[PDB]
Amino acid sequence: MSLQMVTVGHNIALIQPGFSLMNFDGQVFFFGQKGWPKRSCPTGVFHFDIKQNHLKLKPAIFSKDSCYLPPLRYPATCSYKGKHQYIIHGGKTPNNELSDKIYIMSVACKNNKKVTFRCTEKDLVGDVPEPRYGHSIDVVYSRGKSMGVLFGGRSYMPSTQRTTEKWNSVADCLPHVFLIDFEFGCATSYILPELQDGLSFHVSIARNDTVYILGGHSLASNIRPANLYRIRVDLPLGTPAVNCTVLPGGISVSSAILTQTNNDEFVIVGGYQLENQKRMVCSLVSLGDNTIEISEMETPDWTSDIKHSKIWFGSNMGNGTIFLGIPGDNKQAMSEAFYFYTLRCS
Amino acid sequence: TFLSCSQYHKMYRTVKAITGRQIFQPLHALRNAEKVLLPGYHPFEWQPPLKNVSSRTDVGIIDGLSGLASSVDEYPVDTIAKRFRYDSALVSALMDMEEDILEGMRSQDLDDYLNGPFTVVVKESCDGMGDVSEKHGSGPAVPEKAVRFSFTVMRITIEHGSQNVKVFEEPKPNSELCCKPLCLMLADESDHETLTAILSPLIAEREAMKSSELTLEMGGIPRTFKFIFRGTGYDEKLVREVEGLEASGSVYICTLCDTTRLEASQNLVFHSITRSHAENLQRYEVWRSNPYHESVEELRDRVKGVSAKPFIETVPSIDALHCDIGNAAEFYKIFQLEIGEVYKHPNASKEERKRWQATLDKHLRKRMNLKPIMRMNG
Ligand SMILES: [Ca+2]
Ligand SMILES: [Zn+2]
Repeated sequence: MSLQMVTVGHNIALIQPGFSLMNFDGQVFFFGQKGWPKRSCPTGVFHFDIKQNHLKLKPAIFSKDSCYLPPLRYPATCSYKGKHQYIIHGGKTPNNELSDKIYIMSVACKNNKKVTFRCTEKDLVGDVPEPRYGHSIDVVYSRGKSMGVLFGGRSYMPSTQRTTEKWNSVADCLPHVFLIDFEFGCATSYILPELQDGLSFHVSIARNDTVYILGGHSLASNIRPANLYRIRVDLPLGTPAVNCTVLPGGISVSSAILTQTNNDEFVIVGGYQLENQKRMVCSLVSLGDNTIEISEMETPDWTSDIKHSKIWFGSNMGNGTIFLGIPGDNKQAMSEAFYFYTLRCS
Repeated sequence: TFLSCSQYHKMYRTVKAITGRQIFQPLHALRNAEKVLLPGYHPFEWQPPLKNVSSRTDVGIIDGLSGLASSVDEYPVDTIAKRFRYDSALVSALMDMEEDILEGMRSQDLDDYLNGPFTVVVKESCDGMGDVSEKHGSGPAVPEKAVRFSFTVMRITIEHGSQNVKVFEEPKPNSELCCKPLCLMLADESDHETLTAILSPLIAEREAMKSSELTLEMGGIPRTFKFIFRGTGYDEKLVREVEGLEASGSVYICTLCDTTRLEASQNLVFHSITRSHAENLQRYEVWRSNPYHESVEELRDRVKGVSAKPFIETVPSIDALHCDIGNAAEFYKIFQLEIGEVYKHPNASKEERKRWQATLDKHLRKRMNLKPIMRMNG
C-alpha cells in the first residue's frame, strides 16, 4: 500500500493501454509500443528502468536468430519457469489483425547490464485455438512435466459472417480449454460441463498443479459474473484429464492486475467492477496448498487524478510492484498524454 | 450557394408572397428530390455476389466505426467517423452521369441500345487536413485534425467491335468539384491504429469488388460494369506510412525504386520502377520471419527499408502539387545560398544566413513586390 507518483522520459508517447512488462532476473522490459517499430529502435522492445521516479526507456536488441515480432496490444503472457522464459500468444497487431502464433522469448546474453534477447515463433499443431485476444494462458506442472492451459477470450466473427457494416465486431469464443505441449507445441481441445459463458479479461493463477480463474467480462450478456473457478489437471501416461470446481467467496472484476506479494499469497488491484463502476478497493488472495480464499485489504491511498479519472491500465513489474497509467484531462492547458503511478506493498 | 435551411425558407416565402406565383419549391419537396441523388436508392446486383459484402440496396450513411466495440475494458477509442459503402457509392456516381455517358455513346457513333462490358477507371486519394477546430470559447491551445477518404471517376470505356472507345472522360480531373467523398473521420493522420481500424472495411469492399460484375439498368435496358482502381492521390507522408516504409528521413528515398540517396546522387538517371505492393508485402514477411538468421543492420538493407505490414494496395507515381512546391522552395534556398557566395568562402555561421534571407526578401519586395511568407503557397 505504497502509492508513488512518477515522471517519465521524453518518449512518453510509446505507452498505450495494453502493453506487457517482462521481468528478467531483476531487469524489466516493456513490450507492445504504439505504432510500428520506429527506426530509433527496430525491435519495439525497451529496457524499462526507473531511478528516483525518473524512468529511461532505452532500446534493446535481439539475437542473430530471433523472429522480429510485431507489437501486440492485448496478448496472453505467462512466465514459463522451466531457463526462465516468457510465452506470448495472440494479441492485436497495429493494423488490427489478430495473431495466432506462440512467441517464446528469453535472454541470450546480458553482459554489464547490456541485455540481448532472443525470441522464437513456436507454432501450434493439431486442434489449434482460433486467433483471439484478451484471453489467458498459464503454465502448470504435474508429475515432473508441465502443460500450458489456455482459456479463451473474445475474437472477431468467423471468416464467413464478416460484413463491412459490422466488420470490427467481436464475440466471445466457445469456452473450451486448450492444453498445449510446448515440447512439441501440440494442441488438444477439451470441453467441460461446469463452464457455460465465454470469459474475457479474467485473472489466472497457477498453484503448481491447479489453476484458478477469477473475474472476467461476459460479453454474451454484458455482465461481470463473480464466478471463480478452480481447475485441477493431471497428465497420466496417455492423454491428460481436466476437472473443474466452483468455490464460494467470489468477486466481480474485469481487467484486473495481478502480482505476487508473498510466496503462496497474492494481491489484486483495481480493474473494473461495472462499466460505470471502477474498482478502488484491493483484495488480498490467500492461496494455499489445496484451498484458497479472498479478503478485502486496506484500500491503498489514491489521489485526485486516479479517484477522478474515468479509466486506468497498467500491469505488474514482477517484484511486488505495479505500474499504472491515467489518461489525464485534455480540457486544460494542454496536459501531457498520460500520467503515471507506481504501487508498492513491501 | 451555401444557403441554410431557414434562409432558403425566407427567400422562398418572400418571393412567393411578392410575385404571387411560386418560383422556388418548398423544403419537403426539396428533400424528396434530395433522396433520389444520395447513394442507396436504386436496385443493382452483383455477378457473382460479392463475398463478405451484404446484398441489401438501401444502405445510406453508415457509421464509420464499423460496430467497433468500445467499452472501458477494451482499447479506448473516441474518434467520429461516417461513411458510405463502396458499391452503393459507385452505383450512384454512375447513375447520376447516365446522361453524360449516353451522350458520349451517341457522339462516338455507337448504337445507343448497347450493354457491353463497360470498364470504369477510378482514382483514389486521401490526405489529412488538420487544424479544423475553432476556439468558440475564446480559449486557445486546443487543436484537432480530420481525414477524408475520397475517390473519383475518370474514364468510362466500352470495347465495341475490335477496340475500345472513350465513352466518357473527365474534363478537369484534379479540381474540387469532381472528387466525391466516401468517408471521413476526426483522427490525426498518423494515429496508425485508429486509421487502420476505420479504413479496413473500405479496402475489404475494394478487394471484394475486383473480380465481379455489376448489372444495373442504364437508361432503360440493363448494362454491365467492371472496374479498375488506381490509388494515386496520396501525398508523400501517407504513401510512405501506409505502404510500410521507413519515414521520409530514411537513407532510402524513392517510393518507386530501391536506391540510397548516397547512390542516386552518383548514378544520376538510369533507374526504373521496381517497388510494387505485393513485393512490398512479401518483403515485410521476410523481415518479420528473418529466415537467414542475420543481424538487423544488414537485414534492413536486404529488405530495402520495409518495417511494417502494408495494408493498402497503392500504385506509385509522383505527385504534382507538392513536387512543384518542393522544387520551388528548393531553388529559393539555392538563391539565398548564392547571396552569400559560399562557393568562394564556405562554412558561414547561422547569422550571415538570416542576414542573407532578410536581404533577399527585402530586395524581392522592392523589385518584384513578392510579399514575405514563411509557408510557401503554390
Ligand atoms: Ca498531406
Ligand atoms: Zn527512384
